[PDB]
Amino acid sequence: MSEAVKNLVNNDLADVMFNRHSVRQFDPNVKIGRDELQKMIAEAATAPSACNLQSWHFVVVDTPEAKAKFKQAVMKFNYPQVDSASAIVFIAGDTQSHYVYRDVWNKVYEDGNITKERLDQILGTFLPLYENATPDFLKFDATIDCSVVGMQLLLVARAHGYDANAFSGIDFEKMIPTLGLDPKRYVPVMGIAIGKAAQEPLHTTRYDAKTQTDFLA
Amino acid sequence: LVNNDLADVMFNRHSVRQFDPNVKIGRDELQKMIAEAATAPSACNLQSWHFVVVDTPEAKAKFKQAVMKFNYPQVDSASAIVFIAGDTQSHYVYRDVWNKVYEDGNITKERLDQILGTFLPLYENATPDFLKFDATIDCSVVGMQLLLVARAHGYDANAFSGIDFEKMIPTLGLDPKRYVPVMGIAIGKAAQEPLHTTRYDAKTQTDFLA
Ligand SMILES: Cc1cc2nc3c(=O)[nH]c(=O)nc-3n(C[C@H](O)[C@H](O)[C@H](O)COP(=O)(O)O)c2cc1C
Ligand SMILES: Cc1cc2nc3c(=O)[nH]c(=O)nc-3n(C[C@H](O)[C@H](O)[C@H](O)COP(=O)(O)O)c2cc1C
Ligand SMILES: CCCCCCCCC(=O)CCCCCCCCC(=O)O
Ligand SMILES: CCCCCCCCC(=O)CCCCCCCCC(=O)O
Ligand SMILES: [Cl-]
Ligand SMILES: [Cl-]
Ligand SMILES: [Cl-]
Ligand SMILES: [Cl-]
Ligand SMILES: [Cl-]
Repeated sequence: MSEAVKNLVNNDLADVMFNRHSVRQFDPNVKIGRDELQKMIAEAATAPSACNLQSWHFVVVDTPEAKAKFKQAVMKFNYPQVDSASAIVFIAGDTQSHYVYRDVWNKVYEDGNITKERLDQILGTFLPLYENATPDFLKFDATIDCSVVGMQLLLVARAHGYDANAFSGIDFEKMIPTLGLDPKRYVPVMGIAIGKAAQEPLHTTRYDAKTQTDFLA
Repeated sequence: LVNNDLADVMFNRHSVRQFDPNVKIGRDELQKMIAEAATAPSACNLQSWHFVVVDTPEAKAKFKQAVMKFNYPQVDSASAIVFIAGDTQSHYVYRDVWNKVYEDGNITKERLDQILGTFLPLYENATPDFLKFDATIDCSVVGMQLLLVARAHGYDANAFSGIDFEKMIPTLGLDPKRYVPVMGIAIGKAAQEPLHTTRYDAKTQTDFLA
């Protein structure tokens, strides 16, 4: 069908966004390949981010063993989503994303896409704020980036014909180590559970019973 | 919707900072765009966002007192700016709103009790910082949807947080014990190439004297 290859099988914006609902029970018989998961994550990461630092990090949970480990830091209220989802994409904030600030915006200049003067405005203005920032503010900054990419991922999920639930009902003191992520670096934000919505039970047919009946003579 | 192509809207979205200052957006349409954006999810459906629409020279002058000067091109040229602040008292109606979902027949009493017993204590016993974090997340997802809604409507937009975080909420006239500032959404039509005007054929305006 046409709207793929825009690679979006539901490319109707109004339907995708305005008929979006949190789905918490998915069809456990449908699995999403990791290649399509990577595709959806890349599509979501077209999202904006402060100073284009893209301060998000994704951890994909899609095996029974990964789920059992993941659930250690997830509130039991949210076990239905985790158990039934094809995959959970957990989003953590990168509070060291500004370490590459100067190099990154220099690359834009070296590519001839901004003037030297423009580059100097960008470096002069925002880099010192990142460099002198408190932990709380870096966490705040990273949390915003993670939320806008999470929002896009919820839409991307539907554009691929799936559905999804965003959730932050987690153990915030345990999630980062549970994911094996650098606690110095990463802050937990939200999980995105993804899969096919749980459907209505199949209504089966019957042969006409006259076919399976004899009257004895 | 002018542009209902999701791939185009989302994947061809760019931050636009220089808008056409002759183009204005009616407050009626601004309201419709905000409503469309607030279809966004929010934790416990508390919808902990608050919008302050800035669209007059007087309002812009007030607003800029808490905006970094780097972001003046956006604020000055935009048709409107929608600033999004987080409501850290959003959980005050927690019990009431989720009771209502129960009374209207859409959750079981057992389900309501699970919901109330699990998350309501977390909000009521939350640190200021946790309520701030919670409302920031809500504010950011509706902010992301508003960026997309602007393009669906044929406009363009820029999200920005280069502001004075201490001055902004009182600059908006909001209660700083209740509201936390998150980001602005400048909305407008992107600047377009200058008009290439025509000329009369100059022979029409020329005489050769006899
Ligand atoms: C930050 C955030 C955290 C959320 N956490 C949970 C969660 O822990 N468990 C859950 O079942 N739903 C969670 N949700 C889903 C919301 O309850 C849901 O978005 C809201 O009730 C509105 O319903 P809708 O998404 O279907 O429009 C979360 C949503 C957001 C934005
Ligand atoms: C949280 C946040 C704050 C931002 N603040 C500003 C800002 O203060 N000034 C500005 O010009 N752009 C701001 N931006 C826009 C980013 O610089 C832009 O998203 C990024 O460079 C990626 O470019 P794109 O939006 O064109 O995809 C902000 C974006 C985000 C997500
Ligand atoms: C410590 C962080 C404080 C708030 C940060 C807000 C983000 C600031 C930005 O994203 C502005 C980055 C500059 C964008 C690049 C300029 C565009 C180039 C051009 O249009 O000529
Ligand atoms: C860990 C501390 C913060 C957690 C807050 C996360 C928000 C929690 C939620 O949004 C869940 C609210 C209840 C939703 C219930 C929806 C109806 C359930 C059903 O379909 O039966
Ligand atoms: Cl098609
Ligand atoms: Cl695949
Ligand atoms: Cl628990
Ligand atoms: Cl410098
Ligand atoms: Cl300044």
